Amino acid sequence: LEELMRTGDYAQITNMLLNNQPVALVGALPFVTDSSVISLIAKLDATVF
Amino acid sequence: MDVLYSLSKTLKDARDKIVEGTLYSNVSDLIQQFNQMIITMNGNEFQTGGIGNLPIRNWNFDFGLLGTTLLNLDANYVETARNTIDYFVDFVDNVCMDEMVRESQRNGIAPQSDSLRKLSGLKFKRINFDNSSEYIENWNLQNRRQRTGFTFHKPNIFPYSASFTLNRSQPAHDNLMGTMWLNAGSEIQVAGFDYSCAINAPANTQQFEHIVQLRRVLTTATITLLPDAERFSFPRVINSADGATTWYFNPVILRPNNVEVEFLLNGQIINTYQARFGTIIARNFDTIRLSFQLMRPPNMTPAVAALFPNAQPFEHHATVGLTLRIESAVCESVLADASETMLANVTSVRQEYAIPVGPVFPPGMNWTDLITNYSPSREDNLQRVFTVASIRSMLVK
Amino acid sequence: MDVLYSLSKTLKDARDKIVEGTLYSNVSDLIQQFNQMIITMNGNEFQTGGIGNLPIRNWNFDFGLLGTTLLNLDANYVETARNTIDYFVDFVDNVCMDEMVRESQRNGIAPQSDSLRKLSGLKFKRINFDNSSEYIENWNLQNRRQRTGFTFHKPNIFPYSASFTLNRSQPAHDNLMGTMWLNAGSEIQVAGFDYSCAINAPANTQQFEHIVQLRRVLTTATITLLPDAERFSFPRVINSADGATTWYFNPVILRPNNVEVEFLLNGQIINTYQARFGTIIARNFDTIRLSFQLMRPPNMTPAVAALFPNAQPFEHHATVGLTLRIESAVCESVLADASETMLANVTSVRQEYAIPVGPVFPPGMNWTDLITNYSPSREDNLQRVFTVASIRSMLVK
Amino acid sequence: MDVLYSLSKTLKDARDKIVEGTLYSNVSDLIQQFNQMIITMNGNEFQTGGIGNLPIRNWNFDFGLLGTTLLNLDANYVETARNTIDYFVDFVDNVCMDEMVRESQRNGIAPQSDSLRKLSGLKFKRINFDNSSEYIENWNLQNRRQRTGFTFHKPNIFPYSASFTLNRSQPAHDNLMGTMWLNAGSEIQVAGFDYSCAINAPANTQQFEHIVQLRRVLTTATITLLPDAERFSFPRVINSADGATTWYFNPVILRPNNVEVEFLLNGQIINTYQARFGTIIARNFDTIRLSFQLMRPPNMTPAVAALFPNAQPFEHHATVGLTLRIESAVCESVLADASETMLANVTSVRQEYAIPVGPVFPPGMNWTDLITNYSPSREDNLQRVFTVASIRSMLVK
Amino acid sequence: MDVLYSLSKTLKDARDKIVEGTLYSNVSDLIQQFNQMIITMNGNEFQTGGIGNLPIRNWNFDFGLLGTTLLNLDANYVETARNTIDYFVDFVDNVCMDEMVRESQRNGIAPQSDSLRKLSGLKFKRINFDNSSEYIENWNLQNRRQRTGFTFHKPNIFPYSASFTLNRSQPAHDNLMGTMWLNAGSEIQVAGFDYSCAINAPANTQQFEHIVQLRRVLTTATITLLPDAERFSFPRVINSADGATTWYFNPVILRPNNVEVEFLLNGQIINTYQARFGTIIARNFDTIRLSFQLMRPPNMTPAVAALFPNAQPFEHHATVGLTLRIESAVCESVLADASETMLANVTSVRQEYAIPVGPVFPPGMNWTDLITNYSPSREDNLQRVFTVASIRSMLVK
Ligand SMILES: [Zn+2]
Ligand SMILES: [Zn+2]
Repeated sequence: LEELMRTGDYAQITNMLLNNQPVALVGALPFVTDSSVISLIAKLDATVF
Repeated sequence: MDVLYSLSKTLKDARDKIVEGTLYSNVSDLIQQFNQMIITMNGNEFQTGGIGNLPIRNWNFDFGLLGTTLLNLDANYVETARNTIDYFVDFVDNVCMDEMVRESQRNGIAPQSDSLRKLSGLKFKRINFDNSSEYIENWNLQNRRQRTGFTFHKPNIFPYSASFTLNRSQPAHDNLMGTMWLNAGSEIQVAGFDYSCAINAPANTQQFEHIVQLRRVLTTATITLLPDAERFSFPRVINSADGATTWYFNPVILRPNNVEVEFLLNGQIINTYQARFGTIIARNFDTIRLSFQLMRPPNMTPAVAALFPNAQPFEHHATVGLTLRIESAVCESVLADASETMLANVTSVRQEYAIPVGPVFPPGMNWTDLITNYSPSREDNLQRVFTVASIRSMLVK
Repeated sequence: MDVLYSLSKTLKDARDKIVEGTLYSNVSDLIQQFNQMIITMNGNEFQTGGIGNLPIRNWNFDFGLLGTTLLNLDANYVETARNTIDYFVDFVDNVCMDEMVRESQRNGIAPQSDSLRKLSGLKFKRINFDNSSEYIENWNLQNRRQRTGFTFHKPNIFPYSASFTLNRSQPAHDNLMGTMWLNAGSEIQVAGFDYSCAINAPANTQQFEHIVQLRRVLTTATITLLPDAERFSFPRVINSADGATTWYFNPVILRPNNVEVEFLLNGQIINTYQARFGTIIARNFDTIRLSFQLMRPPNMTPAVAALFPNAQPFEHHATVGLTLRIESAVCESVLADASETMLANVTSVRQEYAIPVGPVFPPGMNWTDLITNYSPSREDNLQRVFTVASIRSMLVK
Repeated sequence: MDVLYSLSKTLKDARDKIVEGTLYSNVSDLIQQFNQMIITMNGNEFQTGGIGNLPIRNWNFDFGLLGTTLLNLDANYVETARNTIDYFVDFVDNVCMDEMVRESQRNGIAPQSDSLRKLSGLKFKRINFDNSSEYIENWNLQNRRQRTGFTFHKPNIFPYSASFTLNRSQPAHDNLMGTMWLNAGSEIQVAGFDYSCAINAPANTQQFEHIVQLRRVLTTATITLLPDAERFSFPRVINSADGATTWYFNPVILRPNNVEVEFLLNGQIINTYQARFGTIIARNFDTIRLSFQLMRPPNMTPAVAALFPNAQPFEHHATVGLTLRIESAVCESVLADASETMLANVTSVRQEYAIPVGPVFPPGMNWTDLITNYSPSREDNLQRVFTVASIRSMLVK
Repeated sequence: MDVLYSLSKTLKDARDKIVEGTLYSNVSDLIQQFNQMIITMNGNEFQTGGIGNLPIRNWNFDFGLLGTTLLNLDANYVETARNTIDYFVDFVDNVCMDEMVRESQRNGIAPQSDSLRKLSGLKFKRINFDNSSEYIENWNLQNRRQRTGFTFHKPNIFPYSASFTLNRSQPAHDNLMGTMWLNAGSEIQVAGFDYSCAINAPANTQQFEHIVQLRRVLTTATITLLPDAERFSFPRVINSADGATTWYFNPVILRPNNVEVEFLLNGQIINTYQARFGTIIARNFDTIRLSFQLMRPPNMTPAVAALFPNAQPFEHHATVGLTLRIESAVCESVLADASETMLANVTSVRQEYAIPVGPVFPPGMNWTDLITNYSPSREDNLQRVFTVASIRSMLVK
């Protein structure tokens, strides 16, 4: 991540995300807890991105 | 297919223009092209092998793009790159080889492998570039249809053929008349012999002729034509036509008389040369016809007269000959020649991996057998296979 | 002239780098160059032909241009382009061919055709580009009056010459001494024969010598020198010097004694090799001198002794020989060789279009005749004509 | 070293892509690279020569840059440039030559000259660029240690060797049996002779064999194999093994029986061909073994029967032979061949400047001597020296 | 590879510099390095063995670091450490052994095992350090390209060879002349015998010569040369050359006359010594040539005269000899010698685990067979395998 922001994106990520491909992000980050059983059901974790 | 090409000039114009030293800007137009690739790739998976002693390695992708740290590259930049290229190298090899073995009668002019059938896919076309490699240059022009063309030194157009034809013979083989020859590669040697030295022949002249039909037309051929066939200028003991016995050939050489070489195309004389030895040009032909004569010497010193009596036994056999060599030529079809390694590359990869004989090519990719029955299917497969060998040689020799 | 060149690498580096797919920025530096041309052209009229069986197709100009958008290239982009290139292709062909026939005693080194005389014009100069094609690279360096240079595998420096010289002879031709040879292309074979096997010669040794004068200096030559002349190792019936009769040659071969090869330049020995067979280097020479001897064997087994009596008749003729082949060399003047198609291209275009014999070149562009009298005019015309053939082969083979 | 390379493709891709006309943009990526150089240089001082008849020359630097301004290129721009290039040309020449003579046992690989030892310096590395020149492409890969490779037409792998081996002989040399051959360059000719025509041999067959051990492995070889050894098909008077007398060879040729060619690698058969004449592929080998037989004809016409009596004297000597030519092949080590001028360039520069014999190379860079004892030191020095010759030929031929 | 090295000097310079007491600061620079490792490891699983009697032990990682706090190490600190080292020890052993058997004809110089192929990985190189162990010092320099070099004692360059050559013999073997020798390891003993004591020899002197060709060049050799070959100074009954009978050798020793030892390199004399016994230096050679003579004593006391009659039977056989021993030398290639345990380590591990014969090494790692056909593949594999043995011996003997 650091290596991205501190250097702007080329969308490499944009493409991988778009043709919806398996990918990871390294480093520190926020983080949000949630207890909504339902939530999971509305695959929220697939949003934000 | 064209896809494949790029993948290489990509790497060569890469593993070459990328060194510890050059300024970025000398590769800006290059870096770009490169990355573009990486993207399209990562994700999709590939299978190679699955035949004879050919390993089946599975290739998967996952790579980060390329920095830019201005003002000439720092060593550290290279290594983190070479490490990413060496996966593509060791890859492509395993890719070429896989489609460099499969053959197909019906449509054996197109992709066969589970590796390539996926490359011609559309989502990949986004790569093609710098098509200056003589072979691809010609692959394309062929898909649209037009005057293609290749360059060969000492081309390999003549299937090996070494034989004779006795026009006059008898059981004892003591008074023969005929021709013997060797057609092989780019060379022809032919001798006409007359044991009687034309003693009873009209005008004391015996006519000879040798015709060679090429399996493909050659254009713009530079040819050396010389009198005499050294190969048939020495004493020989030869098997008879029926294999039942052996005859004796004891040549004495005379200059070929009224030499005429014709380079014909579809029965028409395109070039004709009368007694011209040295370098001659044959611009377009599918057949060569060599006509020459043995003329009994009208005046003979005693030593000569003694070789040619009026009656048998004929112990010195009058012989006249010609030697013709195609130094260079252009052919619209791929051929083996004395400089290109294509045939050897294809043949070598198949031999090394114990690839089973297929339905198209003769066992061992035998050149004589191949050129003797150079069918459209063999040519399309040969061209595909030669083009791949040439793509491979840009990186792996 | 230099103009002409561009017109091609323009198209090749074009018909090659423009394919359904590729990223634009690999051609930005290219597209530009291209357009520039179109402009300069549009608004000009041209004429080709008007000689022998050569059409007289006429051409006009008025074309569009090209986008500078699109990250990647869409098929539609190509076709609307290929259609515009195919007019330049079919054009240039008709252009090369037109100036590839006209010869001029005077300034045969300059432009001739109504097509080209207009190209050297100044308003066209705004087009030159990428001159790395071995031939143009050399054209320029020459116009600037400087040291040229070329590459040839098995060059064609020796005009065909096959003859003999009898140093000792008599009417019966039963006790001759002399040499016979074949100089052709890049090869020389020479044999020295002495029917008497040096029986009455001082030190029982007969000296031989063969000198060959090149019409142009060859530098950096890699040469194969081998003992024996296979071509003159077999029985022959030959015409006498005056053509009045025929003599008999019945060779038996001995090793050439005291072999010395000298490569001279303007009378000076530049390289000399004493009995060294195999690969030798001759770095700069205009003459080759081969000296060798026949030495009567001082000790002979009965079978050998029987071949060489003290008195005539001499029935086995002692022969010693040498074979020399120039594998590669550099020449400051264009020459035909065993790999390049230039001579064949020029000769072929002239033959196909029934071009009449002109004032400079021998009938049929005959190589032997050309190299035998390689005048400055023939060389300047040959170079112009070879350079054009090479420009043409970048697009049309 | 890699340094050196650039200095050239710099100039070529320069003296070529820069002329009265063209748009800036097609060289923008080029101009830059160029300047970068000038800078690094200016101030630094050099020295070349000082060995044998080699001129010692000192050079300094202090030059202007380039108008990265203008759109087009006006004549005036060129001239003010060519004048600056012609100092680098005449320079590099004097540079190559200087390091193209020094040899060294220990580190025969690395640089030698006071000119180059300063180039490998770090502050100069700021210059590498476009390494598609077949030779550099291979120099690098050799440092990183990996499978390299080169392309050769009629290669030069066989040191000259012309001899014989008498397997059965006697003082009179009237009933011999053995083989004679010529190994040279890329060709082998070998003949097996039996004066008795296998009259007392088991199955009336005499076996022959010829083994040739290459000093380096050849891969992907395209080979021509033909029956008969023309070189040993004519009458000869030869010196005896001990040099005390001479014997007579009077051959009559029969077809070689049970021909088997084996291309071995470390004692293992990699390729084997049984009686296959024409074009064959040997994919990886360090040894060639040719086995062939003379089989007494079971059926003979009178003329033939007369040549082969049951008792001596044996006057016609039965001979069978083979001819093998390596048209092309790949070698991991540099070698001389029939097309490349490297050996000739190195040998020529040394000869022209009267360079004294050194500790590594044989006198005169003699190829036979070199390949016969092709030590690691000779190969490393040869490669360094060949790579430099190739860098030089990009500018000076 | 280099990776592997560290893993050890890590442990040695560890299991050595860590003892109950030592003041911390002797290891600060050490502790660090250590930890760094642990990190890189933990989390990656490993696999070894899988052939013959080689167990397939599996491994895992998850270890606490090492409190760099304390000023003086307390016993408790050690034990909690030794327990963590003993997993790496018992590990590395199982690692070395695994790659100390696998062999490859092609790239038999690089890593093979599923254990090591993963070590050369990039994420691991974060470890390398302190490469002073003679062997690694040399591994690198070789991977980098330069004059390597190892140190020996009574090296093992001569494959065992014990034989004779009879230059004059007859069925009864009662008047022989020839040489017999023993070449083995670093020693050569050769004797020249003449049953006739040069009675009929020119100048009453019989010349002898013994040539030994090394498979690798030895440099900086300290050699002992002594007159006489004790091994061939006693009575023997020997088998005849054809094995059909036995001959009697009854030597009487005389001083070798005109002794000349030449140490040649590629046919050139590098060092020559005339009759110099004791210690001599041969600085660079690939061949040793020993020439010596037997000179019949011109003056003989009765007792001596009685041994050498003018006529047979010859009952006392005059013999002269030499003994040469290479005490120490340097070789650019690994070799077995009289001090290093490498060959024995490799051979022993393979024997203990019943490792099957592979494609590279001779059965049992037989030294004579190995050095006799010391191919590049055997040398690369031997060096890899010797370097690993040396890494192992730093911890396990
Ligand atoms: Zn050739
Ligand atoms: Zn000791």
